[PDB]
Amino acid sequence: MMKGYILLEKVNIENANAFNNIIVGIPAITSFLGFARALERKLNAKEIAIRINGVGLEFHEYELKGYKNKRGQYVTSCPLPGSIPGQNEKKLDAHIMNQAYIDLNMSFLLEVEGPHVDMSTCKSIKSTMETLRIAGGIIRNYKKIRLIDTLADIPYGYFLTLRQDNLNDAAGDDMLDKMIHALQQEDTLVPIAVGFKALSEVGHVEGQRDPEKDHCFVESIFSLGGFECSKILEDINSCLWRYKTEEGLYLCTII
Amino acid sequence: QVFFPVGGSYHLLSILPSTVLNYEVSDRLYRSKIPKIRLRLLSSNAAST
RNA sequence: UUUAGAAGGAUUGCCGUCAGGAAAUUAGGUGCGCUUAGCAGUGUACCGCCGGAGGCGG
DNA sequence: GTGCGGA
DNA sequence: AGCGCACCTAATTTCCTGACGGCAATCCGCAC
Repeated sequence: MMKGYILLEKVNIENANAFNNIIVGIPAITSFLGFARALERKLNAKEIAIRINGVGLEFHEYELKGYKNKRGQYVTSCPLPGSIPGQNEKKLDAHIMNQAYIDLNMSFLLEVEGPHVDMSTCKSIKSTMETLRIAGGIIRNYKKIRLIDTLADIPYGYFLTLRQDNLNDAAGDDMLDKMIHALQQEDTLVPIAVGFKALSEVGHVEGQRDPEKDHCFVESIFSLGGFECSKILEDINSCLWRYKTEEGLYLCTII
Repeated sequence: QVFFPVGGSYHLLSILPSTVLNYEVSDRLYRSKIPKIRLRLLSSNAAST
């Protein structure tokens, strides 16, 4: 075919990152699209031409590593540090930095467009989803990889959508006051990270991961989001995240 | 350092965290009733470094 | 090609002694359940016969 | 291998 | 089948302990 939709159903991830400098919780959206782009790059070296241009994120259960106190607050845990490269590397006790970890069960909805979208493509995805990670976390098991046609085959769960209107339209002098007041009015919204902004100009520095590409120093940007059930969803395009790149801005938006 | 797709190719992005925003969020959440988590992981000698 | 890549929290323990819940009460008046109908797969699987398990007569 | 500097 | 009430109301008082104590260890890069 050409266009199509593939479901990755009930994926268990253990130990994914949950810290983005102001937020402890759901991982950033860039990692969830990075899983899809890594799946595309490994499928295109096995000579199965495909292109993923949209991801849907459905949440079925979660757990945060730690415990909940009597007062109702969350205290997080960390693994014991081992040996970290640097000056104090031959010592027996290392240092403790800032970290958080989460466990998730999720289902992914991928929009693929290639020369052939059949069940052999689903088998090729099944033989490739056992070498990748999701957000720095290992994949323990999955149920099935299948093709969907309509909005009645999608299992029960809750999707994550972008709500930027409820932020730009609230009361306050600055954006952080807008976020705090918008979270006090509606109590079903969460703050999320949605990409990066630029702090420098494109060039070549010294000390890069890949020394033959273009670099730019960046800072993360944050927004608002909320949850909507599968049975109350209108279209299958109002839950699909995509990459968008302006000049100086690296974003993920549903639009 | 991470890679980001820009138009058929990729760009390498190195992320620097914000200190001024962290101070600002922690003061404004101290007198609010929205959900919050306190992270207790750095020592005095680590913060000085 | 994912704020990428890495990680042993661990050993030990005496919560205890005492105690009066208690006095009073008005749940009450009404009420149309009601049309229709065939219980069984045959109602059981009986005498023998060859023949070292598998068969055949009435 | 030493001591340092602050919250 | 096709239904499954209308009205009102749910008391008052006097209190709710004195003592002691709540761990030791380890988590710092860097100039010189």
